[PDB]
Amino acid sequence: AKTASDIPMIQLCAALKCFVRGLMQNVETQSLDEQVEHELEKEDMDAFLRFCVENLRRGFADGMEVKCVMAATESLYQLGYTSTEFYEQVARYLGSKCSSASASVNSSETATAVCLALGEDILDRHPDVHTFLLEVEKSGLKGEASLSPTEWMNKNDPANFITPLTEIQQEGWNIINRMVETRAADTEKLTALANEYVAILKSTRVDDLKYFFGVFEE
Amino acid sequence: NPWNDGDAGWRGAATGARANRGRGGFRRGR
Amino acid sequence: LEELVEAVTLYLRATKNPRLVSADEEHIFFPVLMERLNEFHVSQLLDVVECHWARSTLVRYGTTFKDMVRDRIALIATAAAKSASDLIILRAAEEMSPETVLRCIIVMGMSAGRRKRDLQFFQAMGMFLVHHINHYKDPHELVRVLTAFARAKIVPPKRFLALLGRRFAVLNKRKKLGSLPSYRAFVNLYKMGHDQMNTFRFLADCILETIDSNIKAEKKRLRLAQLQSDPHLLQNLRARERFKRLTELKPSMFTKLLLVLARFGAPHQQYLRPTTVPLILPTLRAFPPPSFTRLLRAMSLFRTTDLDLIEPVIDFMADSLGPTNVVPADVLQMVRLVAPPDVPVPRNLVKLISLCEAVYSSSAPGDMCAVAVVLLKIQMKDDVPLEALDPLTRLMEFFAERMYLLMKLHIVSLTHVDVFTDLCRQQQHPDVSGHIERLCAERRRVNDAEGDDEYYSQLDIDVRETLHRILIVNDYNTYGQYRPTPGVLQVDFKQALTEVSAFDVLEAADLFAQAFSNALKPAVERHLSRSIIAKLDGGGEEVITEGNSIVLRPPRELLLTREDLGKFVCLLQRTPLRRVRASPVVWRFVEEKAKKLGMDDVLRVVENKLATAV
Repeated sequence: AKTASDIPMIQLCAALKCFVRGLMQNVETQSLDEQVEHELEKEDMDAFLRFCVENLRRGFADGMEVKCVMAATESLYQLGYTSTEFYEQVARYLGSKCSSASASVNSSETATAVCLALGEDILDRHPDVHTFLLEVEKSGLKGEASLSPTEWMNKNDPANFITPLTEIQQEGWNIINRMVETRAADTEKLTALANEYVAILKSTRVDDLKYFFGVFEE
Repeated sequence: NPWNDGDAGWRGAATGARANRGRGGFRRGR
Repeated sequence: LEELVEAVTLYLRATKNPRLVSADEEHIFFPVLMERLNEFHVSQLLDVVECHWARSTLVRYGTTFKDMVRDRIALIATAAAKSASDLIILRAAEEMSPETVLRCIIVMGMSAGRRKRDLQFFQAMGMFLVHHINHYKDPHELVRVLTAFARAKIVPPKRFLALLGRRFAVLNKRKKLGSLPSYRAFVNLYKMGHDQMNTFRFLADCILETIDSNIKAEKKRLRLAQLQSDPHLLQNLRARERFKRLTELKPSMFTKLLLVLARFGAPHQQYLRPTTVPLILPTLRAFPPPSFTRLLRAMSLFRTTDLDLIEPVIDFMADSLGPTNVVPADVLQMVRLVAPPDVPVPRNLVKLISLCEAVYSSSAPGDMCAVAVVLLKIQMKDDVPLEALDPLTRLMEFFAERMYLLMKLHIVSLTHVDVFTDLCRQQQHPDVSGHIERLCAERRRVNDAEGDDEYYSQLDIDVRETLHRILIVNDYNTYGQYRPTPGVLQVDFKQALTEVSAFDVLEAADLFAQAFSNALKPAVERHLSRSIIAKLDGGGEEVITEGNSIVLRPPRELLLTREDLGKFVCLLQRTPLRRVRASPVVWRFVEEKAKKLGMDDVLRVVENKLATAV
């Protein structure tokens, strides 16, 4: 919360997913004292969530993808943000993007959970959003709910360069650098290096190809 | 600003948003 | 040894009463102890030192005593350091202990000042404290060490303060550090130029954790209780007591902490939002006006855009303060705070506009210029109705007429007039009255007929600077006479008046009276009257030189011509200084000058004034 200025929406969603996954286990509460402490921590959590929805409103202002808003609403409901006004803005934004969206890219489990999170009255006021969510949850992507937050960030938003590189990715980057240093006239060395690169293309980052192709241009 | 203490942070991070605001062609390669 | 130690400690503890300080006993004891202190352990020396010292005893024997024991402690510490790498040097390793170092810091830090020997000795003990820092377990001792260094006016190395902060971080778990000692350490570290922001972050966290823990404790007590289930002055006192109980600190110091955090660029979300509801809002009414201004500037620097805090402050200022009581500086700060476009519009902006109109119309340069700029910023917003801006149009026309007056007096600088005209041009203001057009025509005549050079030659630069200093002293933020004017500002104003002749000061006072009616403070009027009386009395003026020594400067011979003295008499008649107008010495001096120069009407006026005075 302290070091949160100009937060990309993808990173904020990843942090929200991390916070959701680290939630405390629920046990029977002593009705006398420690449930009072439960509420005492709950109000602080709600204040932090209000700070988060400030940046959510900012992202609505500038513009965000539908996947990001769906994930943010999912996490906010899971942690608990019962404002019913931010969700109205979410429904309005989804209605703005209802026509210009694809159900074959979003997440089915996220769609089901966000449809449950959004109140039935809100969907009654906005029918197109309800149809879009129904289509996404009936037809979409499966398995993106069990992915780790780092895997979700990488698959959802490449070119982030946040997590450290594995050995194979570093080897590919070394190959790319050596291709860059090699002169353009030497076709044999470039051919050998490219053949070495494509032998490990499966295990390297997908976005890094943007650099690889660049060598062929230079 | 002293509170930054030589930490650009998200404005100077490696995030995809910051890497998607330039047109160099990625030819030379980092 | 033990008998002499007991005797000297008994005498030192008896010297607490000034009646028990005697010259014979100190002359008997201090030199005999002086010659034998080579046979005393460091612990015995520190026990002797720690006892209370009388001022006369300290000046006669205390200072040399401390210097010699400091030298001996340095010698024994050097011997111990060499060993690690009167038989006391032989056992120097054991004598020099971390507890000894800590108590030495505590005692000599509050007793020493700005001296070279103290600086060298303190550097030595600082190095040795770096050597033996890890043993201490109570952070309050480190806080006392920092306070002693702050009193000594000596800045240890940056790495030493960083190490002290890291020790604060490490030791805080075993023994939690209080909010008031945290504030004291924060002030000390800020004063001694510690750039590292990490220690400030840690200290702010230490304050905030205690505050929120106390708030949560009271809230959990209330929740458990519910599960089991002048009045204005009294309310202000109760709010102040509650705030002091919760924060362990006076509201002014809390507000200055917030101002410091705002200046350093800390976010408003993590330092103002948590404390707004429980701390700021209920205690807002009991705040002193200086705390009000500091808090307003804190919100301005923090770029706070939360109406949750903004609206109640405006409501309090409009309904609980009243236009006559609130200083216009706070009102201007609030209007600048609501100026930025990212700031959401409060629902009570019309109340603020009405308060601005009332305050700035009941009272009667650059201030008007800045007001016009921020009115332009407010008018830029699309959520502002035109009718609410209609009073602001009249305010701007009032400022235009005031500039119309100031341009005629050749007092205001033409750059401010150009800025104001540019503001009115870019605002597309409906100049119904036409006074802006007349102002522009007069500015054109200024630029065409005489020019800026002749315009600035219309008056005297000394009079202008005297008027500026007088206005600055008068417009100083005393917050409705809540705080007396600073002594340093008094000395600065007296020095400014001393270097300027009496006639120029009187002309500046007359110009101030003409421009602003009944706007001179009694203190400034008394200062001006005293300066003029001293100048014209012939007894000289008291001047504080660069050595802070009072010197009687003889009064300068004011070579006044017939026209010059007639102008002086006219200024005396038109001055707001009642004491100067009724001062017999001034009239006697004018009579002497008139006799020397030979004019009759001035002599008659002086004779009549003297007859009325007597």
